[PDB]
Amino acid sequence: EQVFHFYWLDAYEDQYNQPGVVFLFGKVWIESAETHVSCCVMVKNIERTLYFLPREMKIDLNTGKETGTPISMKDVYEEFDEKIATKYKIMKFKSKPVEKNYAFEIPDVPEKSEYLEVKYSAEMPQLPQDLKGETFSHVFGTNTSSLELFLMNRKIKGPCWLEVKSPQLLNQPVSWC
Amino acid sequence: METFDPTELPELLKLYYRRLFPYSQYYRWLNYGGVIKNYFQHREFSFTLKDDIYIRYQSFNNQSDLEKEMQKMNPYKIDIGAVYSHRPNQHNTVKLGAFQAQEKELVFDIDMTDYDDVRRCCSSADICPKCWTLMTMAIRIIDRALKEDFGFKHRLWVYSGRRGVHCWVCDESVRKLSSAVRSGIVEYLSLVKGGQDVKKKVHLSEKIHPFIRKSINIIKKYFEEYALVNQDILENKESWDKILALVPETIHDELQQSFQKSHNSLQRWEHLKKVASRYQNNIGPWLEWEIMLQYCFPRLDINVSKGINHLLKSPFSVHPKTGRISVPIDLQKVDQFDPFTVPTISFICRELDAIRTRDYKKTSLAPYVKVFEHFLENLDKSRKGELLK
Amino acid sequence: GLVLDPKVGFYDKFILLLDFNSLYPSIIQEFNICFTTVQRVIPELPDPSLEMGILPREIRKLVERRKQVKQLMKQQDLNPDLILQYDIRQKALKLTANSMYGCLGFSYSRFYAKPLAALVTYKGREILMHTKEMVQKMNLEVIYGDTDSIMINTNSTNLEEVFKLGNKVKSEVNKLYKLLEIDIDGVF
Amino acid sequence: YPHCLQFYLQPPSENISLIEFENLAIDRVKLLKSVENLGVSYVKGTEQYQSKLESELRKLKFSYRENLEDEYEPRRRDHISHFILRLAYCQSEELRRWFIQQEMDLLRFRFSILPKDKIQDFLKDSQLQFEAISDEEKTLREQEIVASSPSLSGLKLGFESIYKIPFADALDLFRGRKVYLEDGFAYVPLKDIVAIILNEFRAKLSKALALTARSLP
Ligand SMILES: [Zn+2]
Repeated sequence: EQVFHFYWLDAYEDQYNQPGVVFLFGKVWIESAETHVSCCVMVKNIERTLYFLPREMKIDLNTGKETGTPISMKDVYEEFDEKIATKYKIMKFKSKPVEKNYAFEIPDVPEKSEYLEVKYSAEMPQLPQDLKGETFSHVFGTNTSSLELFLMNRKIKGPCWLEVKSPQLLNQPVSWC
Repeated sequence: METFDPTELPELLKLYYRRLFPYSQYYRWLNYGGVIKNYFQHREFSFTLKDDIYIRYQSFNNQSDLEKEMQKMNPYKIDIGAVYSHRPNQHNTVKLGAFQAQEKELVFDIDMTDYDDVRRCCSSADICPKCWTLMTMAIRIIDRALKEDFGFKHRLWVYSGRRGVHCWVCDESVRKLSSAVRSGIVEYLSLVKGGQDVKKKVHLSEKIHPFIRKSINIIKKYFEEYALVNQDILENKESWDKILALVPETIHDELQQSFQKSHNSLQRWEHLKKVASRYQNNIGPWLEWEIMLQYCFPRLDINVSKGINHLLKSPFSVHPKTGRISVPIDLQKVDQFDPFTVPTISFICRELDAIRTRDYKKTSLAPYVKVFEHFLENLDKSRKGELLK
Repeated sequence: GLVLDPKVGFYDKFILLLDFNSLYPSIIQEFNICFTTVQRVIPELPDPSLEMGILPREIRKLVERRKQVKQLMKQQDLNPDLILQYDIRQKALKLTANSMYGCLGFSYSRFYAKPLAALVTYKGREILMHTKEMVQKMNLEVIYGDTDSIMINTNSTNLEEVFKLGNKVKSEVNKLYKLLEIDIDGVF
Repeated sequence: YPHCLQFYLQPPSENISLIEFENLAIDRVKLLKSVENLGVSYVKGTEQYQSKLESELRKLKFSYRENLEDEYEPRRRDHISHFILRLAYCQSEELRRWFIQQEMDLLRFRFSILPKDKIQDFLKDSQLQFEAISDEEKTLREQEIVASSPSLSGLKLGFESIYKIPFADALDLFRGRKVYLEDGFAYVPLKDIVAIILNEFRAKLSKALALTARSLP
C-alpha cells in the first residue's frame, strides 16, 4: 500500500552497543520541494548464521578415539539442542541441513558437504571460534558482522536505488537527517 | 515351443539375483585376497537400470552391501571399472584433480563386427557354427602370446553373449601398467592395419617375426576346413574379384586362365599356390600368406585396452536381448565351444519350480561356474608361493 | 619478483619502453590458477583439460567488459558527455583487474594463500626471462625490465620504424601466449 | 678402462675452499663447451673425435691416475663439477636444453670406452636390473633373435653380447616388433641398450634440473 525509494551512499553498524541493527544513509526525492534531501533508514533483526560440520565417526574427546557410532544430521541436531544451546544461553533458533562447498586454507574439510545451518538473534551471546564437540568437527560464521551479512544476502552492489516496503516511523529522532 | 519373451525379464531377474548369482566368488575375485587396504572399497561399478538409466560412480564397502544393493536395484547391465584413490561414490568430496584411476585389469575384446569383409554365410545380425571358428581361432592366437611372449599367467576368457569374447588379464604386475605400455602391447598384437576402406591391409617383409610365424602356424590347422569348403571364396566371379584386387596386376590374366580350367575350390587354391610360388621364384612379399592372414587374423581395438578407466561388461551378467549369460570359457575345450548350448535364465527356472545360500549346485549354470573358482584358486597359489617365500 | 639490473649508460637512439598490462592477472587466466583447482599442501600447475575456476572466470568478465567499452569509443559524431563516461568506465575496469593478485599475496588479506601466490610469482619470472631472450634474438637490447615494464634499445633513428619495430615485439610475445598483451607506453 | 661413468645422483656433502669451487666450475664449462665444438666440427664415430675428446679429458684432469677408492681425484672432481654446474644452468629453458644435450654426449663417449666385461658390473650398479646371457642360451635362441632383428641385411651375428631386460623397460622397441620377446623379457643388442640408457639418463637429469630451479632463491 506504501513503498518508498532511496539512494543509499553509506552504511553504519554498532555491534557492541546495538547488535543486529544497521543504518543506511542516502538521498530521497521530494515532490513538494522539487529537490532531494538527506535520509536515514534503520534495518533491524539481522540474524547470526553458523554452519556446523559433522564428523564421519563419533570421537571421544576424553581419549581421542572413535566409538564406531555413525554420525547423521539428527545427532548433531540433538547435541546442539541439549548441549551447546543451553550452555551458551540460546533460547530460540532455526536449524536446517544444507549442502555447501569449501575450497580454502583450513585443513580436513571436504570440498562439498552437508552442514547444519543455525540462525539465531544477534542479541544472544557469541560462540567461541574454536568451539568443538562430540558430533561436529568445526563451525563457520561465528564472527561475521551484520553489515556484511546484509550486503551479501540482499546482493547490494555499491550505491543504488533501494525500495523499502511497509515503512515505519521512529518515535524519537536518531539522526540529524 | 513358445517364443522367447523379453518382457518376462524383470520376473526371472529377481530370483536370479536372489538365488543364482555367485556373490562369494565375485567378492573373492575383486578383493584379491585382501592383500591391500581398500582394493575393493575403491572399485567402481556401473549399473544400467530401467529406461536406459545410466549411473556411473558406484562403490560398496563389503560383500553384504554388494548383495543388498544389487538385490534392491536389479540392474539390467553391470560394468566393472578401475580402482581409484578415493571412493567413486565419494568423489565430489575431494578437490577437482585429485580423483583419478590407478589400477585395472588388462582387457581385450574380440567381436564379429570386425569381420564384415570376411563372412559370407550370415548377415550382420546373425551368427552360425560354421563361422564361429573365427572366434576360437582368435582365442588360441592371442592366449598363446600373453602366455609365451609376455608371460601373463592368470587370464580369464568370458563370452560376450552373442558375437564375441573378452579376456581379463588379472596378474599382479599387469594391473599397474601405465597406459602407454598397454598401447604398446596392443600395437604388438595388431596385424591388420584396417583403415577407412584401404585396399591392402596386410604387408609382409622377407624376414617374418616369430610371432607372425606362430600365428601362421596356428591358422594353418583350420584354414582349409573353414575358408575353402565352408565359405567358398572362389565360387563366383565377384567372389574371386575381391581376392584378385590384392594380387599384383601382372598375375590376374594367368590366374583367370588357370582358374577357368579348374573344377573345385581346393584345386583352385592349389593352382593359386603354384602360381604364387612360380611368380615368387622369378622375383618376396610371400603372396601365399597375406590373403591367409587378412582373412583369419583377429582384429583388436586400441581404445578399449588403452584406457585405464574403461567400463566393460562384467562376467556372469545377462544379455537383455538374447538372454544368454556372459559365461567364462574353459580353456581346456576351446575348439568345441558351442554358443547355442549356453543355458539361459529361462531354461533352468521352469523345471525347478515344479519340484550361506548354495542353491546353485543343482542348476545347469553350475558346470560353467566350476571354471570360475579354478581361475580363483590359481590366484591364491601365486600369492601363497611367491609372497610368503 | 624478478628484477633485471639496468644497463647503466647514455643512449643516443630511440628507446621504446613497454608495459605489461596485467601480467599477473593474465597468468591467473592463462594457466587456470584458482582456489578450487590448484592442489596444495611450490605446487604444480593443473592439467589443461580442467574447466575454468571461480577466480579466473571473474577476470574474464573484467577484460571482456573493457573491449566493448574500447570499441564503443571508436564511433564519431557522438555526444560530448558519453565520451567522458566511457573513458571513465574504461579506466575503472582497468584499475580493478590489475590489483587482483593483491588479494593472494597480501599477508593481511582475507583470502591469503601462500602456495597460490608462490606459483603465480614463479611463472611470472619465467615469462620475463622468456621475453628477454626473444628481444635479444632479433638484434635488440633490453636495458631494463621489472615485472610491469620493459625498456628496449632499438638503435633506430627513424620514428616510423620504431613503432613498426615495437609492434613486431608485440606479435612475437603474443604468439606463444594468448591473453597477456604488451602495450606501447612512450618513446625516449 | 676405469669406472668414470656415473648417473649423477646423491649430491656431494663435502665442503671445499672458494678457489676449488671456482676452478671446478670453470674447468667443467670449458669441457662442455669443447664437446659441442668437437661434435659440430666432426662426427661422433671418427678417430679424430675420440682422440681429441680423450686428450682434452686428460688435460682438464677429469680421468687420470688412481687414488684410494673414495678420494679418487678425477672422480671427485667430475662429481663436484657436475653438481656445481647444475646451479648455473638450471635457470633458463634454453640453458637447460643446452646442458641436457651436452651432458649426454659425454656419457655416450664414456660408455663407448668401457671394456666389454665391465658393462655388466656398471649396469648392475646402475638403476636396478640389467642382465646378460651366456653363449649356450645365445646359441639356443640365435635363429629367433636373428629373425626378430630389424631389416638389417644379412645374417651377420657377431660376438657382441646380448642383454635380457624386462619388456616394459624396452617399450619403444617392442611396440614396433623389433625385438625378440620370451616370457616377459626382451633380448637386445648393445646399440639399442645404450639408446635406452641414454633415454633414462635424460629423463632423470631433466627431472633434477626442473626441480633445482624451484629452490634457487
Ligand atoms: Zn556364419
